[PDB]
Amino acid sequence: PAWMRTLHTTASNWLHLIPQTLSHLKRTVENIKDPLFRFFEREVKMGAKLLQDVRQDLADVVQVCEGKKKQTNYLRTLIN
Amino acid sequence: MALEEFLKQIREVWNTYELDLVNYQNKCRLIRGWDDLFNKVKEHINSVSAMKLSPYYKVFEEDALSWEDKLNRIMALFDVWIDVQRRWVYLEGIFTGSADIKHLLPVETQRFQSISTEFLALMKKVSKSPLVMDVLNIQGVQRSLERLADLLGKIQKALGEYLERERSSFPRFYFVGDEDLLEIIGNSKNVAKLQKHFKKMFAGVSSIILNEDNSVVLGISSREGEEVMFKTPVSITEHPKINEWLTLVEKEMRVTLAKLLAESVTEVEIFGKATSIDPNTYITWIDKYQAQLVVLSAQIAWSENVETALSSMGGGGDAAPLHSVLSNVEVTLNVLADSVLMEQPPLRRRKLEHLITELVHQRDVTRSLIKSKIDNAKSFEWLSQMRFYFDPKQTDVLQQLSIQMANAKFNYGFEYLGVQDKLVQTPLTDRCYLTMTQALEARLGGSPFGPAGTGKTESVKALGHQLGRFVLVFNCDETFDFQAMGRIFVGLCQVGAWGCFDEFNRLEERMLSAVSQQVQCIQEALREHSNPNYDKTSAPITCELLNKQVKVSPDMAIFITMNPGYAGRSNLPDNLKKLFRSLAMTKPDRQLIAQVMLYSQGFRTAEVLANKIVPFFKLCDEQLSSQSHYDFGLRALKSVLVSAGNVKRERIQKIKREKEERGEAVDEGEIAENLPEQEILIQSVCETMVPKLVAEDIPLLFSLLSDVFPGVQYHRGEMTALREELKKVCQEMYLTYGDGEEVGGMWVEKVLQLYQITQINHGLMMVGPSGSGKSMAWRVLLKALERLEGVEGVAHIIDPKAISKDHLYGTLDPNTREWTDGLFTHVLRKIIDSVRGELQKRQWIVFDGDVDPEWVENLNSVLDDNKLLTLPNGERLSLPPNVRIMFEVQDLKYATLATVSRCGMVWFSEDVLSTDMIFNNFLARLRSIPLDESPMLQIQRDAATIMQPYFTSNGLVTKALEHAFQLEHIMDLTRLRCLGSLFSMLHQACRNVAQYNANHPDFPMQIEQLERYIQRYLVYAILWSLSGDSRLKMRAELGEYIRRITTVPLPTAPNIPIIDYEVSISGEWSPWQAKVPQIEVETHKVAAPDVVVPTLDTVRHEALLYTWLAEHKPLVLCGPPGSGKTMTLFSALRALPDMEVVGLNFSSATTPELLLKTFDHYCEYRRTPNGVVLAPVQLGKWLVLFCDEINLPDMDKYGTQRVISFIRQMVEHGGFYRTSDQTWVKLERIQFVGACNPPTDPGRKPLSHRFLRHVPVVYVDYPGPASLTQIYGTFNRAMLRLIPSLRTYAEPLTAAMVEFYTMSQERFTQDTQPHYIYSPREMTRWVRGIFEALRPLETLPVEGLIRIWAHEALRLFQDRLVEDEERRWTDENIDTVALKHFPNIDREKAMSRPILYSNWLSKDYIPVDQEELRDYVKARLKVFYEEELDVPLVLFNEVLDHVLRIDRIFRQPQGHLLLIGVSGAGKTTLSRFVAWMNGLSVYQIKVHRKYTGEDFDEDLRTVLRRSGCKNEKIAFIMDESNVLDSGFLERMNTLLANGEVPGLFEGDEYATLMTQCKEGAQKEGLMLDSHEELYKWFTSQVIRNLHVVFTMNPSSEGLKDRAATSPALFNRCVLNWFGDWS
Amino acid sequence: TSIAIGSAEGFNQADKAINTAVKSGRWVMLKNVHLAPGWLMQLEKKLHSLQPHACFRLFLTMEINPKVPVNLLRAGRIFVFEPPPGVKANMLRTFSSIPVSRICKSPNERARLYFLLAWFHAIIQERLRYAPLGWSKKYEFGESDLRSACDTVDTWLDDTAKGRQNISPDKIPWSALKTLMAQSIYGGRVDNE
Ligand SMILES: Nc1ncnc2c1ncn2[C@@H]1O[C@H](COP(=O)(O)OP(=O)(O)OP(=O)(O)O)[C@@H](O)[C@H]1O
Ligand SMILES: Nc1ncnc2c1ncn2[C@@H]1O[C@H](COP(=O)(O)OP(=O)(O)O)[C@@H](O)[C@H]1O
Ligand SMILES: Nc1ncnc2c1ncn2[C@@H]1O[C@H](COP(=O)(O)OP(=O)(O)O)[C@@H](O)[C@H]1O
Ligand SMILES: Nc1ncnc2c1ncn2[C@@H]1O[C@H](COP(=O)(O)OP(=O)(O)O)[C@@H](O)[C@H]1O
Ligand SMILES: [Mg+2]
Ligand SMILES: [Mg+2]
Repeated sequence: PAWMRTLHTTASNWLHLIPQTLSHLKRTVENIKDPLFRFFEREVKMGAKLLQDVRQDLADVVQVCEGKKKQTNYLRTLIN
Repeated sequence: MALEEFLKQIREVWNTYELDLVNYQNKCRLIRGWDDLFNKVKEHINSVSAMKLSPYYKVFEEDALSWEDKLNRIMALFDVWIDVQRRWVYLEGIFTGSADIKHLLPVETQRFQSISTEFLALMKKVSKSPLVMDVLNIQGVQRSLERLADLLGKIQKALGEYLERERSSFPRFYFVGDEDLLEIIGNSKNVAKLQKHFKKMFAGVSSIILNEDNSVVLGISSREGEEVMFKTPVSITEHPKINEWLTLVEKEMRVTLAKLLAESVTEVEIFGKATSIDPNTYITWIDKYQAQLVVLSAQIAWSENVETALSSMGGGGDAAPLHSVLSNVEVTLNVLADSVLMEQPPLRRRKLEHLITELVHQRDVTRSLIKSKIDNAKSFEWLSQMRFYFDPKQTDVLQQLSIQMANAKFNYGFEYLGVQDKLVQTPLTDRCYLTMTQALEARLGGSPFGPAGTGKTESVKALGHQLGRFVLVFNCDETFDFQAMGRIFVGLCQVGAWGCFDEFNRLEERMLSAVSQQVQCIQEALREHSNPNYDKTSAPITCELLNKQVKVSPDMAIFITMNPGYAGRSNLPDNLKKLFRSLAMTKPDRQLIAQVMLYSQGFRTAEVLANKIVPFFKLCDEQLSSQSHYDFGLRALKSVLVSAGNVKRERIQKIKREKEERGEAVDEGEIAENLPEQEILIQSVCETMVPKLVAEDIPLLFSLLSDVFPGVQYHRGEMTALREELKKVCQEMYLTYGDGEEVGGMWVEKVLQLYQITQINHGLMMVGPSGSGKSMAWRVLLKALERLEGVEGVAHIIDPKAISKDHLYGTLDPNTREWTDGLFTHVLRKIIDSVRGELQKRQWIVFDGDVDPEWVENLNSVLDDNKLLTLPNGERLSLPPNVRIMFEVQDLKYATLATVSRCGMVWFSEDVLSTDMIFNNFLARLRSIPLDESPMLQIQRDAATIMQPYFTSNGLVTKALEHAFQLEHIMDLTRLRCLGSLFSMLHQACRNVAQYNANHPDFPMQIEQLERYIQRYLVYAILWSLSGDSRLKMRAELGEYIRRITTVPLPTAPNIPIIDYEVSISGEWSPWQAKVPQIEVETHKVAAPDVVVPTLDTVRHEALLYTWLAEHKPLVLCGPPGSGKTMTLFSALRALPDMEVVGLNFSSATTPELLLKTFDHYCEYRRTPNGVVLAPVQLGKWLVLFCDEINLPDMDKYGTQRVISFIRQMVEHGGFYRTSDQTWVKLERIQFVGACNPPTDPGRKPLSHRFLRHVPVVYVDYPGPASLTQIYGTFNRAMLRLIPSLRTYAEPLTAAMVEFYTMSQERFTQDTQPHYIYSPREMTRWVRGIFEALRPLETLPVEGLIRIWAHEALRLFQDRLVEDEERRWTDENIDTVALKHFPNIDREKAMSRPILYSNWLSKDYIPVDQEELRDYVKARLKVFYEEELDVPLVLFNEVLDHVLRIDRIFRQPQGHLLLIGVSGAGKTTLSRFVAWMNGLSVYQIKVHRKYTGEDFDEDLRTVLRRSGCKNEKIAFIMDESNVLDSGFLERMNTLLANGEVPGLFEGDEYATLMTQCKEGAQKEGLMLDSHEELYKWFTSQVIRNLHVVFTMNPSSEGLKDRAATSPALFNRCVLNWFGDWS
Repeated sequence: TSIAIGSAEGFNQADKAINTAVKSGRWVMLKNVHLAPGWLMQLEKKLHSLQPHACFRLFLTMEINPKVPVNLLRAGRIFVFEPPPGVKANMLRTFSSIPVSRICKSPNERARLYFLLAWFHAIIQERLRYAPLGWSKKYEFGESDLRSACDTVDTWLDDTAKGRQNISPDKIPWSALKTLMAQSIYGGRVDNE
């Protein structure tokens, strides 16, 4: 379909822009005492989690746009 | 032998026990001493059970059993008598003390005299013989008491008009419910029962003080014991009327406070204008006067001193006596601080803290005045402050004190407030005071707005308490309508009280506009009250409220509180907002609050502590992980500061005790100096904030504690006494206990954290994932506290979302304005009344369920410091100190900040409940609890030993479980669902061994045999419990991984997966294929609904369901529609004869009512000593509730399905509550089976994890092509036995049928159209259609067989198509499939495009020519016009096809039609024509503008009666326009699927229907007498005599909506897409 | 006769008031009628088949909500009430709303204070148009704030000036007006530092 092909290009192009890796900060006995590390560990943890979700969602979207996987209730809402 | 003596002791007690009778006004001898009577019965009942435990119970069993019957009767009789006697007491005082009621209400005054005369008769009989057993032996005494109770309720309910009039006499009665008001009026003579009601009518008066005659009121008392002695005592003898002397008491209360204030002002003038103050003199003054008076007098003295000083500086160049005012405040504050440092009586301590709070504010104000160089008393920097002026020369004592702020002047109301917790006067508080007082001067309301926990509600009360006003807090919701809010205004206006309405935007917008008229009308009365022209000697100011003239007191005020940032809240109309003055309170001055609170509590380093504790809360908010259950606001800071004072007091008491027991040297100064205030604050912080923290945040907070508070460590106390109690309780409850790092130490720590939170907060939340040990924690704690403190613990568990909000809190009748209690309201009110000693017990109300703002925001004032349950009828219920409100939840993603802030939080994690402890609990129960109710227990013990090596840390089960979470399941996988599935199956294995031993009494199973069976069974159980909700590939995956890890012998097949093997009782593996044979079905049973062709998947699922169903464990069948879920359960239920199954068809609109309607039909409610028990009417039968669309019910905006919560409550707790009497009902012999499609399907929602924990799920996928060949090749082989010439074509015919079904299923999917569902149901209909045509046919050439095969396929796969392209595909693909599997046949003869079949031109169903069919229909249509409907119709080819399709379904049992097409296409007319042709009677409902659901039920009853009792074939034609509500489709859905509506016939309608069914069955010649067989015959008749034709337009979104609203419309109805004319 | 829409009893009052007024010629005002779109369709039908008194008037106050029936909008004459377009329009509306006899009281300085009141009010609302820069959010600075401001000026001017014809500007309670306006009248709605 027209929108099915249109969403495929956008999802694939979007996957190119977004990065792929983001490693969590490492806990250390003296790192905890640093407030800067205390704040930054939350930043990467939120970033790495959200990065994994969005990319996986787009991945599923491209899979639907190629017909490899069936549409689900959440996937229908996300694609809509 | 000691059993006999205990029986003799109990016999002697009851033969000597007599009812303690005391005279009541020389009218009767009322029963006294209920508590001793009830306790003795309870003690003997528990003893009666103990003797049964011993094996010697048998010799005295009959006598013991006869005894327990008598005590139960005693308990039953006296559980009503106490209610009857109490009801009669206050009803007697109303019909006798008052004279106006006899003229006003004469009819039931005589009714009361009749029942009363019966009561005195009964009482005199009890008097003659006061023996308890003799009273029990009175004939019909139980029935008589219940009749007395029922009648007294009717008279009591019929006193509403009298109560409304009495409220006008004494205005404060408007804040007392009807139940308590009757008690107050009736018990006017005996004042001792009035003491518990004064708290509801006064701000700080909890009890009154009387002389020893109880005839003169000497004064009042508060809940803290503070007393005010009246200067003029009120004598009740002179004013016998209750409303008369209550007014005098209220009037005297104000006067005596004003006169005491004048005395205190004169006394405090000495402390003012004094350079040095003696602490002993100041302390004596403080103790002499009440708490609110000492603060007021200090306020007056400071105000006059500043006014005097500013007058001296009025010349400008004069000196500065303002410094003398500052020094006097500082000198007084130093004495105040010194007094707090030393120990003080609790009442004097609270007075000192209030005085400290006031003088800190005075010092700050005076310093500001000096810093501003103020020299004039008329400067606004002094006038903007709140100043207190006293005029002793004024004759009116109530007018001697004036409160002024800016231009606003107020008179002290002199309402006694007791000892209220004062607020720190922050700059935001001053801005609030300035703005609210300006609103009061403008005769306008106040609207402090902002986020939660900013001090808005307390600010209104604090200002009202400062003016001596009675402030009433109302927690408003959507039920606060025009009438309820208007009645609240009437009470406030007449009393002269402040009404603070918090969450006032929770009202409906239409209601908000409506109340603006009343607020505006009230303010105009207030505005005209303030004009000097008005004189109080004239007519008092009245306003128009609820069509009544209501007096308005000048002390009345209205304040509203809202959070305008909450999404989903009503927007106030502008004409309402202009009636109020709004102020933003967003950033409370926490630092000043913390500093003043710690300074008043006795901390020397308060300033350092405050500067450390306020940033720490900010640090925790921004450095800890963001969790929805985290709150670090002012309310959290308020709790820790209060607990810090409590801890410091406890520590000081501890050090003094240590000094006392170690020598004799005690000094307050030494202890205060050498006291670790840093550790006290840290301990308070951790005790409140640690339990809510997640595991990752615990080091995070303890690290932050090191930077802000270096050097101080938290060492939690070792609660040795409580831990021992916990260990004993856990041992008896089969729960694992550990200390610290042992298995279960984290869970024990969570329980201890829960205990600590109970002591600080009255509101608690256990938050954690499903199966985290939350419920087991508080159950064990409740028992342990019972065994330790000796206080009996009672737990009331409520599922708030399993019922409606009306049923949870109560409903106000819009017509009669009568209040009925809800579930939570009834429990709370019963505890408050404490008729059966509920206040001496620990009452816990656990809200186990989902939390959303709609229902829990009603508890805001309950969980605040107000501790009030406000109801829309003006009633306020106080939370007793022994009651805890608990919320056991799995998430808080929908709760708001208001709810989270008000509750203490304990966070539970899946880590807290280690898999090891679950294994230990299962094994401990197996070794202890026999499975019969022991040889079985012995088998269980040997079995438990065998599985012990596998139920270990990182054991086979653990490793398998870990690997299982990495696979994909049709439902979300949780640990406890899988393990509960595993444990139930292992119970079956033990029951299996018992069966073998019973079947082999000579040779029972050996240990080696048991070991082999258990080992193989365990692997078999692990696979099906951990991969039953997965497809075939992951079942293979789990089997492969288990083969990699296990040491148990496994089948040695090179490629067959382990899931294809069962475990024989022989202890050896046996393939499932040995139980699935190639059976040959009879000719007359071909593709019958109850005929199942065994396959590999069928036998595996059947044996699985038998294992789960037997254990009575609820289960869920998941899979695509038509996969065989319903077929498998009924086939598995066959092996369960004692189990009776009832089918319920869930829809989007399904509520727990459908569950309740089924219960009212198939079950009965039986009252027992234990309680109300709901059990099936059939005896020795287990009712199986089969719900077909469990995941279909609608989810609200907060992710909850009400019926799913209802079922979850019914399974987890074993019962539910009856909204009729808030009575707990316990289920018996009732099991539950669920069926559903995968949650990813449209319209389906994922089931809650808490529900799924109790229900194992097995995935039933579509049979494979190999399975389809076997299931339908057998049917064809039997079907084709009718004509032997076609028997050789059985194999190719099945192949063609299998192939076309696969292509149709692959080509058309739900993506294209919502109704494009293809399943083996179509393949079953395919075989039925061919068989039905072939039955009469004596012989048929192969060409005719293909024509029938092609025809049925066109009817099953093409009739539902929407686009012509799809239909063309079906036609062509059918041509190709038939030629692919049937070569060398006459293509044209067997596949002529007009494939038409009919039984109209002959007796048999044979192919019909188009032109002959057209002529015959023309002739029939001619008769149709002259007989039924004279509407000429033009006949075209599509019409001929349609009338043949309609004729096909009308000839089928339970055949229903869904005709989809454009309006006016002929659907209704054609259906009427075919129905007339087949003899069916057309029924259509006549919808008008007033047609409601009750009309539809009556219309339905007409169809059911005619088609079920009269054996009349009826075609029920219904159009989508006939549907006016979702109620229409809910009954239609049930009727289409089951053929009967559960709640359609009730009362006399059911009685009449059974009579007609008996008459109808007699006509048929059948002998049915009982009701259940009459209904079953009635159901069978309707299923065979009713044809429902649904007609709707081809809407795109409407079709998708209907696929969930009415699932039966797409599963039980044949869909025919007429569409538009081509 | 003014009735607030939203309750079952209110509809009964509205119907009774309209029936009485169309014969007697009184004025009926129904407020927040946008909260009952269904009843509005019934009311428009009742109005169409009616021959009221010559002096009868029916005023329906409502927000600009799409739920208002179209037929009612076509049946009636629509007047839009919104912030005045500019400072001059804002000040002209204020001077029209305040009665002349109130401004022209004994102190000759009252007229100037009312003008600074109109100018302050006009500047404040016109800044609301520029949502991020003029203020931080759409504060509801409206007629209620202006009326409360006018009452406050009247109260404190009469307090300081005891019926005198002229008061020197130094004795005007500037601090009282400024503080009450920044903390209570206009500052009450302000929740931003
Ligand atoms: N300390 C323990 N030792 C052993 N078994 C335990 C312990 N605590 C709980 N269990 C068992 O583990 C399971 C946990 O159920 P429980 O009701 O305690 O969990 P929950 O967190 O309240 O669940 P939900 O959120 O689903 O209501 C139960 O079978 C219970 O008997
Ligand atoms: N000025 C203050 N001094 C002392 N405590 C305060 C002050 N302001 C607020 N609090 C405390 O904050 C808590 C929450 O305030 P609350 O009345 O719930 O505000 P809201 O109306 O915004 O919910 C109260 O328990 C109160 O004791
Ligand atoms: N082994 C089998 N033997 C006989 N019929 C089967 C078998 N497997 C599937 N079927 C057919 O599949 C259909 C399943 O329909 P149903 O029980 O309503 O499934 P669900 O409950 O999943 O919707 C039945 O009509 C049945 O004839
Ligand atoms: N085959 C037909 N020939 C002539 N008139 C028809 C035909 N089908 C429907 N009609 C017209 O439709 C009217 C009846 O409406 P109906 O077709 O029953 O509505 P619906 O198709 O929505 O059920 C009749 O007045 C009749 O004139
Ligand atoms: Mg509040
Ligand atoms: Mg639980």
